[PDB]
Amino acid sequence: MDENAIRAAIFIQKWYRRHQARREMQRRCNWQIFQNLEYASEQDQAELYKFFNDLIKHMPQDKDDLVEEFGDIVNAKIELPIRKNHIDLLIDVFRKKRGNRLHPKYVALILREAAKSLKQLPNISPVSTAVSQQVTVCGDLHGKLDDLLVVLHKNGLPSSSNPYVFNGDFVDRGKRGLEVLLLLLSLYLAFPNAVFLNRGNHEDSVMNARYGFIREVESKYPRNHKRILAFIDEVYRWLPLGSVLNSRVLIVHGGFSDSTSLDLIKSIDRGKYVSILRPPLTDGEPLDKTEWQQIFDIMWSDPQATMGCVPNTLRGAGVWFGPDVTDNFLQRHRLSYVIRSHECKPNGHEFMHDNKIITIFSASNYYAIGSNKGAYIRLNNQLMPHFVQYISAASQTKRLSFKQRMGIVESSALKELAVRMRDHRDELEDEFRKYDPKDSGYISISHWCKVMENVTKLGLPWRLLRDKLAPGTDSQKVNYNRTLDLLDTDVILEAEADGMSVMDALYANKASLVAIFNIIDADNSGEITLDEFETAIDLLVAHMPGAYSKAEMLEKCRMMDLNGDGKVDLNEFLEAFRLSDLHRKEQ
Amino acid sequence: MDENAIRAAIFIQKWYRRHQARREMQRRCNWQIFQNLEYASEQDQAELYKFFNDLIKHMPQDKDDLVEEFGDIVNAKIELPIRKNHIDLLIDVFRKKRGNRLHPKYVALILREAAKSLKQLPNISPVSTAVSQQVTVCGDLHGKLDDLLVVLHKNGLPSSSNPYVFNGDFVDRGKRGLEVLLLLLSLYLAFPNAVFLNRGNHEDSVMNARYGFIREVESKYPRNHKRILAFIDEVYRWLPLGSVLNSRVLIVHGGFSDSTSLDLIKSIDRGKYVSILRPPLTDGEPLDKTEWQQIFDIMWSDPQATMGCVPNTLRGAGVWFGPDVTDNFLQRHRLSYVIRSHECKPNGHEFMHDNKIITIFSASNYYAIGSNKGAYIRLNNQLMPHFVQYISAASQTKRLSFKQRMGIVESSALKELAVRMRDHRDELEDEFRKYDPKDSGYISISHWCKVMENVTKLGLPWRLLRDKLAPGTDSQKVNYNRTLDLLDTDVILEAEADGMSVMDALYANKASLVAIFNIIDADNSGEITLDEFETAIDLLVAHMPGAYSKAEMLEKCRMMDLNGDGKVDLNEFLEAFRLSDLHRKEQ
Amino acid sequence: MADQLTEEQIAEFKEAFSLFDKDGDGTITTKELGTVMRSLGQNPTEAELQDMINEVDADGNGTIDFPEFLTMMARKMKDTDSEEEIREAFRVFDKDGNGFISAAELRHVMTNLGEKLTDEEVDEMIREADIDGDGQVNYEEFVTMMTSK
Amino acid sequence: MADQLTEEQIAEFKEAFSLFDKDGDGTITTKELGTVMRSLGQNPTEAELQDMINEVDADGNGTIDFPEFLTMMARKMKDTDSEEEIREAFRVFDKDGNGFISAAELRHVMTNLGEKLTDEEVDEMIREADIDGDGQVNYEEFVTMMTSK
Ligand SMILES: [Ca+2]
Ligand SMILES: [Ca+2]
Ligand SMILES: [Ca+2]
Ligand SMILES: [Ca+2]
Ligand SMILES: [Ca+2]
Ligand SMILES: [Ca+2]
Ligand SMILES: [Ca+2]
Ligand SMILES: [Ca+2]
Ligand SMILES: [Ca+2]
Ligand SMILES: [Ca+2]
Ligand SMILES: [Ca+2]
Ligand SMILES: [Ca+2]
Ligand SMILES: [Fe+3]
Ligand SMILES: [Fe+3]
Ligand SMILES: [Zn+2]
Ligand SMILES: [Zn+2]
Repeated sequence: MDENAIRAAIFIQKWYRRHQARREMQRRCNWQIFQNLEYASEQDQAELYKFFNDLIKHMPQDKDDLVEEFGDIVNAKIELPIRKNHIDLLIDVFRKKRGNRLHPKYVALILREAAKSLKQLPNISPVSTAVSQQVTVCGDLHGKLDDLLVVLHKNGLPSSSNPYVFNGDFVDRGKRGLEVLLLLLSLYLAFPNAVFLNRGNHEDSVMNARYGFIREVESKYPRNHKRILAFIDEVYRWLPLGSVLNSRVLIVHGGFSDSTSLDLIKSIDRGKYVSILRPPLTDGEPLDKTEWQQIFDIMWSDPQATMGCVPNTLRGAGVWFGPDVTDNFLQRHRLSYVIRSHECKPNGHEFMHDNKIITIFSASNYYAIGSNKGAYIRLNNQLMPHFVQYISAASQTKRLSFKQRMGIVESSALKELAVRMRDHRDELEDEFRKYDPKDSGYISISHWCKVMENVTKLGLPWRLLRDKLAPGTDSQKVNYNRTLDLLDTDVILEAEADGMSVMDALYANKASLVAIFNIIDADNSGEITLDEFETAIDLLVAHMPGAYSKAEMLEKCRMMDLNGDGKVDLNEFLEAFRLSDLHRKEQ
Repeated sequence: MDENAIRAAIFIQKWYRRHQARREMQRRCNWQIFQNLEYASEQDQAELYKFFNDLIKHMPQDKDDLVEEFGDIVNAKIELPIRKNHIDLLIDVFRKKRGNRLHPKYVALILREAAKSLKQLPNISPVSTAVSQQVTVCGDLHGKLDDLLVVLHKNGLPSSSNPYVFNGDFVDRGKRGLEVLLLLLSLYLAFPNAVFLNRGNHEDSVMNARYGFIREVESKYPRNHKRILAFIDEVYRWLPLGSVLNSRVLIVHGGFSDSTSLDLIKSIDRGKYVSILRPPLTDGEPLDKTEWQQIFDIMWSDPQATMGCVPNTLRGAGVWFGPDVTDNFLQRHRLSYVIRSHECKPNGHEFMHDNKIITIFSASNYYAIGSNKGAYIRLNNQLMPHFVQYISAASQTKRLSFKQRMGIVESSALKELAVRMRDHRDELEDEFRKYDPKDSGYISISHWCKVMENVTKLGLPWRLLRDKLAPGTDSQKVNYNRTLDLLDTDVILEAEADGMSVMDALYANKASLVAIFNIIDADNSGEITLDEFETAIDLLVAHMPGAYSKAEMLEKCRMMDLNGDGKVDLNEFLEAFRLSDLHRKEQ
Repeated sequence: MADQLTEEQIAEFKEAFSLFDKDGDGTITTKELGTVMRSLGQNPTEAELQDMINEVDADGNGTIDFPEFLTMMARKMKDTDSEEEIREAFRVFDKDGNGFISAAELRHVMTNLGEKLTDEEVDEMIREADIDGDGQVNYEEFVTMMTSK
Repeated sequence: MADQLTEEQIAEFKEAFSLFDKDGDGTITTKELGTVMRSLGQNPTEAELQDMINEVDADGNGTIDFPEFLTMMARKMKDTDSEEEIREAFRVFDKDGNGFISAAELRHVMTNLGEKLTDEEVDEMIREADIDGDGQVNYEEFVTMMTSK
């Protein structure tokens, strides 16, 4: 042995050190604030309702023209409101090797709805991780439906707690590009607040003709290919240019140049450029070279190790930017790093420019079998990249399963409640047996709620929380035995996983004030800022005649802080508003 | 010394051996047949006019709509018949760095004439080296006007004795693509029988939009760019697909595949495919996949070392073909090798598949300065490739000069005449002094012709040959002193070089019977074939009612052979017809 | 002796030394290596540790201080070092010896090495490490997951 | 001795030997090397050839047969062989020593080496060899034109 045992032990311990450094910080991002805010919600209501008397005033305040295709269409009804079941139905329909063609009317409806929804979006979509505490970024797919299915199986379906970012190149060089595009649009429609789409260089009619996407569309739909391409043109026109993560990380497809400015980009009209390589010039005016150059650079640029900026000779489009250009861009735009995708890597990811540039690629076997692997980035609240590599297979694609997974935020609030409710478990069971002398284990909803409210006075909307504190309950009686098991065994509480009970917890606290907090959080820093509070007050006092007095804003801003650290967390703000409204409606 | 001297001597001698092996064969390709045919022309007329009596019967037998541009147009008049002076004027106009924009009407005229002339050409242009005894093949240019100018300076201007072959990709990835295209069209119009153009993959409107050629056209001509592009579309539509050299060597841009057949290609209508990537489908009928696949394969294929045929994944278009596919193609089409161009090489040329595939590239510095060199292929009558490498420079482009060079065929006929006329030089000078007693050196055209005809009875049209046998002669008197110097000094005869006297020699012998011989030379083998003669007789006896009797054809076919080897050279046929016509007109 | 190393590597090697030297006296004792072996789930005991603490010592005494530890690991890194430690780590991770680290062996390692992970966390780690979709971590995936993060 | 070579190289080496052995007796004489030196435009005479024919002989007699020629050239090709012959050829081609072979030196070589080329042929050869457009053949262009064709 000698060398072997000691070296193996030290290597395993070095891996353990990084594993712990990640895990403890991940759990600390929630638990230490969640315990304090739960203590606030349970006790500080007593101090809150004293000042509630003075703060009553303001704190509570065209058309279908398609034709029938041949005998290869399968029946899959799709309605205007996209939900989860539509997503699973589309996944099952597209997964089949034979007979995977849905009706043209549904494709047209999906494309029209996607274009209409994308029309209202701004040029750059801001993304915040206050609620989710995590974010996922995916690279180029190029019609590889197997890679998308593998990613969805590994990381779970998109949700408010699991946002997804796609960096373009959804089509071309793939046998299932249309299916990938339709699935992405369906996911975006089903989860508008969790799916972000960025435009790539391959999302072009000229690019489609060059790589034969129009031929694939014609082969799939020989009768209605023209209409489908016309609808896809609007989606290509209305695709957003990029996204920014917490005002620190910029996500773009190609890159940037020395003259690239985000201020000019935020003012560019996306509607004019249906095609980037060949602008339509429908308005009858000469093309603006300055405005088009920004889009061309951000779509076609690639990084280089050599200093200076030179035009990209290999691709014939875009420019090569060195580390100095990246440093100047980051200094000018006050950014940390940049995630991009465009060039294929053997491992699916690569660090460049002393880690100021991150390249992500998600299409496996881009050139040949085993040529390269696909990867995606998982980022926490502190925005540290984590790369997971995968290889897709055609045989295993039929055995995959997809779920919406369990939220990180919910994983702490329920656990702390279960831990702290153990002190009254015996009294709860005694009162249940008082209301249920036969110890059958079933009592009515009102009786159960009254019992546990009398045992632990909290005043929470226990009827909505019934779905969380009593799985399998009926509409007539509540199984309090499982409620006691939750206090006796944390395994039963944790085994909920994905479920329909999530909306019950979303009703409490997480109102539109969640988006209000993101609106008032200008710097995107954690637990707001007093400077942000005073800046918001300075325009909220005189923005409209119906505005309240400054002294009223100051008192409510000071009240929003519960633990007394001088800052107000998003959940702290939600809990303060929830307690205020609860006391207002109960008094 | 020791090693150094001996090794240097043997290496120099090895180079000398190849140099001699090339040079002696090059001179033997002409001189040994030319001497025999000249002896025939001078003596066998005596035997010919005996049978001339029996063979008298058959042996002698829309619109302008352009607009004015801004203040950058230079004056350069161009007329419908393109000549050499137009070529030099265009070369001088395009060579200027500033002020190189000609009038739009001339560009439109050139494009319209080029399209009209290319419309009549077949899909595959047959090329024969019977007259020129040499051929030049050029690769991709991609708008590099400097490379084209360097090639023209090194190899000379195109002519009937110096044919030129271009393998497509004249535009895109260049700052002077329009100038290169206009120059190529002008050269083709000026020399229709010496310039052959093949269509490439970059000659596409989609390709132009992808690589920004339309933007270059718009920048050059902001007012008439649309009309210029519309005219260029017709030229792109009517470009020939390829050429075949002596029915042995096939020249294509991309390559071929396992299912590629020349018989199908020769029947494809070029007019339908204005654009290859995005066919227009103007006729209102579905696209024929089988017909389009042949063009797509011959335009986008690339060779591979691995056996078998697989689709080209790297380019996304075309297929990769191995040595077995090349061998099968050569066996099926009975070809020797194939010249192609498409992929860039560091040396500008590369041998692949045990030398069955030859790749030629002519654009230097394709990716960066010093990345690669440009090259072109020189082939003799036996079709052995010879590669000359060059590097273009912007500073030296203004010092280049262009000439039409001196023909190989003419270099032997004049030399043998001068050598064999030395035996009567003294008598010629004596008769000149008899007609010019003062020995002034000038006598009239009639007197001079009569004098040298009496000294050497040949009966040739000496008046037309005056331009060759007496440089600097006047319209009134002929300088016989220079004629005597030609016999005394071969340097004066050889110093003619390029000149206007070429047409005088082209009038004799080289009539349309030159093309007639190529028509009757089915197998493209040298000095015809008796099998070809009988095959031609077998349909020329009964093809039309005005045809002559078979016995008349047999006698004339036997008479066309002069030296008695059983075969008839092109020049032998021309000389026989010339002697027959001369005796007919003199008797 | 230690001249062959630089401060950049010594920064991690001092942590590696303190991994065994937990008591802080400045030299590794037999109990200190035994508790590390037990934490890693290893069998060897006094019958092997007594000879080890003197054979890998290169000094001649029954304890290992920082210079003595650095000396032997320096002799190791001067030679070929990369493959053998990784193979030993994979072997100790792979209890069954089938060449594929399943969920059960990984869970046994983590609970023995010091964690108290649940079934879902182990499944998530397995599915993240399982690049090829087989469901078990092979040698290449184990190396990738160890050298990553 | 000759075992290190194969028939493929011997095919060219026999022609190289017969280049000097013009009389056909089977062994190179002093006059045979002298006439080759004169054909190449080289100065050396008896004062050097007499010592050469014995020093590069490796046998001890005043003539060089095929095995003796093959022996020394085999000793040469076993060692580094490529650069020195090319440098010597460029040096003898470059009479002026300026590093650029002009038309005059090339013409002098060709007329001395055995050709009777005219001015136009020499100009054509120069313009074909002149890759970079300078007008004179440098070392790289000379090597390319020698190894080509
Ligand atoms: Ca803040
Ligand atoms: Ca706080
Ligand atoms: Ca023939
Ligand atoms: Ca003959
Ligand atoms: Ca110790
Ligand atoms: Ca010790
Ligand atoms: Ca195992
Ligand atoms: Ca695996
Ligand atoms: Ca001899
Ligand atoms: Ca000897
Ligand atoms: Ca020189
Ligand atoms: Ca030079
Ligand atoms: Fe891409
Ligand atoms: Fe090309
Ligand atoms: Zn891309
Ligand atoms: Zn090409």
